[PDB]
Amino acid sequence: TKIFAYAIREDEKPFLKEWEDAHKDVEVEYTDKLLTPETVALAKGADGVVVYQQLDYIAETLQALADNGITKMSLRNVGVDNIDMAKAKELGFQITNVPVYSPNAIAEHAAIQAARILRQDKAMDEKVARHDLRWAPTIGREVRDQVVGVVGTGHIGQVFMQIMEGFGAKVITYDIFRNPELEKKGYYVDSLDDLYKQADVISLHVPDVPANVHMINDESIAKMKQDVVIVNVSRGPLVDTDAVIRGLDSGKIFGYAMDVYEGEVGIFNEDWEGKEFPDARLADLIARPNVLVTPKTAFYTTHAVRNMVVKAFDNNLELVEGKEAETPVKV
Amino acid sequence: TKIFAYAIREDEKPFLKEWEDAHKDVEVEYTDKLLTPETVALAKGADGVVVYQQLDYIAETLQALADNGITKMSLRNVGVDNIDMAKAKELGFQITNVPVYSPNAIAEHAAIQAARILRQDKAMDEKVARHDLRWAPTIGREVRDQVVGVVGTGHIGQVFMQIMEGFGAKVITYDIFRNPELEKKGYYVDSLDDLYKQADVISLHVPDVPANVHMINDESIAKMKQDVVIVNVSRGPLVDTDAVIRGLDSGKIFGYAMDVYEGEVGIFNEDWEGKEFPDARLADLIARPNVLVTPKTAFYTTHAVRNMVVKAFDNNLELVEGKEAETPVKV
Repeated sequence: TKIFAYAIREDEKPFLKEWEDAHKDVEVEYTDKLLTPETVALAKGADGVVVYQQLDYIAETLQALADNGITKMSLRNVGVDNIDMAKAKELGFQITNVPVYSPNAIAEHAAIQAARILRQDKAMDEKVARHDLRWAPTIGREVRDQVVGVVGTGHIGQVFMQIMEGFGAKVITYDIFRNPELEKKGYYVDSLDDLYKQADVISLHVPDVPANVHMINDESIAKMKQDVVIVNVSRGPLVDTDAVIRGLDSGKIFGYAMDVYEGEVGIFNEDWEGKEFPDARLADLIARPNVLVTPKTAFYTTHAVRNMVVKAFDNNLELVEGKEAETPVKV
Repeated sequence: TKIFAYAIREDEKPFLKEWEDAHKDVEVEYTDKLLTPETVALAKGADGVVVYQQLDYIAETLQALADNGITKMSLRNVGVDNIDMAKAKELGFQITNVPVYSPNAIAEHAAIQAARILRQDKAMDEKVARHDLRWAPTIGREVRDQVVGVVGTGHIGQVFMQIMEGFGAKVITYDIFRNPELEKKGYYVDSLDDLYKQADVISLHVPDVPANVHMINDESIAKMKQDVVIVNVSRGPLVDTDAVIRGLDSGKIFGYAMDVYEGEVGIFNEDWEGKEFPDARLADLIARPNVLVTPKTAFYTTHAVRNMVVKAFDNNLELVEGKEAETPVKV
């Protein structure tokens, strides 16, 4: 039994070893290269492949794999949108993914960034790096003094609620779908506008379905509290970036933490150092003293990455052994 | 009744307003100037003064206060080492301070810095600032994946324990005088050596007493776990700075958060920007990617500052009205 992996990172190696040590009867080989029509031959002789990439799984690429005896493909990540599904089904592909790996990775990133914005930690760091070691007038706002509003009460939103309550903050929440247990405990406000009215901090944990696109805009920022702190580690399109920049410029919004950005595709996770930066608006946000930009790294922890590796291999071995996959994808 | 205050900052004004509104019978006036022999005159007519400064309260300054009818002095801060006590006693002075203002201020700073070092947030920020938006290989460590060791279980230590537990970390502690409830709950280890062997994160919440001088040193760091994260928002002298630098340089210590620094007095809380910096070791610590230096700002939050203002005014009013002051200083 053999499994070939693509796009393996240094940081994924320890977990690959851990899976190997637990499945000594299975041969595992890999490369750091992406899966293309040219790299498909590296899989020749394997029973299935483990992949992870933004580079599309094109028809050509799926054909190259089929031609090399591969019809079992297990993704380490969540999204299956860059796969030619027609071709895959044409070829009899069985595809799996890793939908869940660490809600805490994302919730912790949201909490840390929110707490830093409240503290004015970046303003302090910029002063200190320039050797202005005066603390005043860069005063912090304690997490425990805030009313924290959580938009979306799924797995990630609930871990964020737990972290904020650990700090002693008052936590309130809004979701169009009401978890009965959270409702019993009294976490839910009567409306989204009610959350905007009450919250000092707002963190988004909902999908960007059509109704949520640009939910953060001129009109909702005008409803929010003075000195509101906005956090978005969920999806780019949730936020009208120009509206948040107007809120920052006007002083209505105290700060903004963004791990996602409408316009991120082809920019985030690329090295622009020494090159001309593609997006002036993003470059400006990066440099603001009250904005924290990260390039969609909320997922990127060792707990998460271990689960992305181990779960994908487990699923791939399942396909190979004719066992029911744990987290199958619909092809 | 009249109370005159010195060295009033812009951030303290809101809380001085709040104290006034609750004590409409008292007249309050202030200056942003420090209290000196010549500014002492500003308090003539007042019954008490409210102060906060590093500039010594010399025999001349106390004499001049007494000459303007003031022998009742209320500090908004903690420290009383810059007071000429022999003269104060001679002049019949009554003095108060504010020893407690917000444990959370300090505990939250420790928790935020710790989380940041674990995440490698500063290394990511530096890449993003240079326009390298690739997340790998700057992988984060979740707080919930750590064993967090808390040295000192007084009020601050206990808030830090609460925050870290809210993240889902395992919390262990050490205190020479165990809190009975924490003891019940099994938090304590029997020796610092046990805490060092077990902890991924160590945060110091103990005073600067003789037995704790240079408690973090080459020997204790050799006992610590590989990739230990060290946090000190307590007192400079707890830590042998060069021993931490050696641990950082060897890669033993994953990162260090310091809000205090042996030999920081005269350097911290001064502006050296565009000027010559007096400490090359500190300049290097400020600029390391896995070190977060803050200039004794753990106290500096709106909750803390509000309490420094209000408790100072309360204590002065008590002196003035002949009541037993809440937190008097032995003169």
